[PDB]
Amino acid sequence: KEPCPPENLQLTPRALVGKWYLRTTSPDIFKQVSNITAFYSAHGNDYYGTVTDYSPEYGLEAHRVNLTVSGRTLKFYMNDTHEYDSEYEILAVDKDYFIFYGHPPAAPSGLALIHYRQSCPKEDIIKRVKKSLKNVCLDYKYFGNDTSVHCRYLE
Ligand SMILES: *[C@@H]1O[C@H](CO)[C@@H](O)[C@H](O)[C@H]1NC(C)=O
Ligand SMILES: *[C@@H]1O[C@H](CO)[C@@H](O)[C@H](O)[C@H]1NC(C)=O
Ligand SMILES: *[C@@H]1O[C@H](CO)[C@@H](O)[C@H](O)[C@H]1NC(C)=O
Ligand SMILES: [Zn+2]
Ligand SMILES: [Zn+2]
Ligand SMILES: [Zn+2]
Repeated sequence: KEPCPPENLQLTPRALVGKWYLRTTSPDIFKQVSNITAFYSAHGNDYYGTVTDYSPEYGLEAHRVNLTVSGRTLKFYMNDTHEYDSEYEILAVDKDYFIFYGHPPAAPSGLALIHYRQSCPKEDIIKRVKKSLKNVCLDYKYFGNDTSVHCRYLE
């Protein structure tokens, strides 16, 4: 129902800018959605962006999203479904990845989402991810990966 964050961590400006691949989550949401790709342009400490994401039934759908940042959390809102909307606590930041925990409609119990800079990361990265997850009461064990985009290091 809850992890154990860094004592602060906070964030940094323009840190979530650019393009990320959401390939690992706990719980695994990858039966429902797949090939999640997300581009972020930074309006100050906030950001707007688009989240492209293939469903089983329907095609490659995008979503308009805005992140209203405020310390070590942010309000994720998407103008479309309003289903993954929630305050999200940043749990780790890095060059190649960042991790967020939150309690959307979809996973009120709690949802952890790992974004990656590259669609298939090298094993170096995955290990730092491992580290970060442990540092905050979590493990790759309970994290499901998006197989729909093969990556050997996410197996
Ligand atoms: C994932 O999206 C990218 C967007 O260009 C595309 O190249 C790739 O083939 C996609 N695969 C899907 C929709 O599963
Ligand atoms: C994000 O979108 C919501 C949608 O209602 C809005 O209330 C909020 O002020 C927006 N923040 C911006 C524009 O960064
Ligand atoms: C996700 O990938 C990691 C390796 O990167 C692995 O340890 C983990 O068990 C995988 N989870 C599933 C269920 O795919
Ligand atoms: Zn919580
Ligand atoms: Zn979608
Ligand atoms: Zn493989």
